[PDB]
Amino acid sequence: KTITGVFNSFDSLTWTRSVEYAYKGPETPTWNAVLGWSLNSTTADPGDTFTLILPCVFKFITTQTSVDLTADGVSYATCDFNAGEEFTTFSSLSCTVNSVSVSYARVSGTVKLPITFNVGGTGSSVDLADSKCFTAGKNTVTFMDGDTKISTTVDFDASPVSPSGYITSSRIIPSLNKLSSLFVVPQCENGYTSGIMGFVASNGATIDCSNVNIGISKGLNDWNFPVSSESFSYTKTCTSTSITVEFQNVPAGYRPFVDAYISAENIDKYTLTYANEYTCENGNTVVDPFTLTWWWYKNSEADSDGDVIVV
Repeated sequence: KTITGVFNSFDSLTWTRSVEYAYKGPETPTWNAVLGWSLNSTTADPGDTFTLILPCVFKFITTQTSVDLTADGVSYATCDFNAGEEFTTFSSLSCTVNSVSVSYARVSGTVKLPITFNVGGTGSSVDLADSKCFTAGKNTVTFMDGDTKISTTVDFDASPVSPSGYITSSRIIPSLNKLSSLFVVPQCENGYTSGIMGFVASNGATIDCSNVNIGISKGLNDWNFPVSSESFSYTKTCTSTSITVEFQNVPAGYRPFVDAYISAENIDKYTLTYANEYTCENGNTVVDPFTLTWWWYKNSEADSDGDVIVV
């Protein structure tokens, strides 16, 4: 049978720092959620299942496929990780009650989940929905088990990057062994006449043309991600090494963006070179190409403004 209301509290949510990541954003590894659970042998039996919903959670920061609900060295349940990624706006746990050697009436305990939140990243339906999940500053993070809501408060730092310039982001999709990479054109307050956006992949990355998004967004959120995506006048070419989008008139208040899945040949680094051309209404063409090297980890030296770490 499927039972509900095993997870009964959200105890704490804290960020853990590492060599690579400095600013404490929702997508920044790693957030650790401590949750309270309780099981009653009269209402739950070995093999019964139960699920925890994690809205606005992109993935689990672990290579383990499961985590156990343990108390005093006894494993009372096993919960499989089900990352939302680009499939669903929420992540989940699919848990199963375990047979134990020590009979209990009621037992309670906690579990730690390593997670990163989703506040955008591409023009996909999932990322656009999740771009409205949180705002900079204080938020309430709510998980659900059946109809039971469990929640705690947290403070998310806004991105330190100015939204008015170009925006780049890359994020690993573990189940796919691909990454998504985004490029947002610099802001022209009153609209655009023309431009060229996109990136050329080199140094151990190819572009997956079957998973791309091209749209214009009505502004960006607190972490510089697109919040909407509408069609507009553009022509594009996508090859295994280059995605290039040439666009024409874009209305005021909109930001053109393009993202694609990337296949990396290793988990060391890949390089993207961005064309970055734009002409604001009434203005002159700006041509400002730049190159970034995206790293999966932190390399010994740190390292130029051109070296950035994926999330």
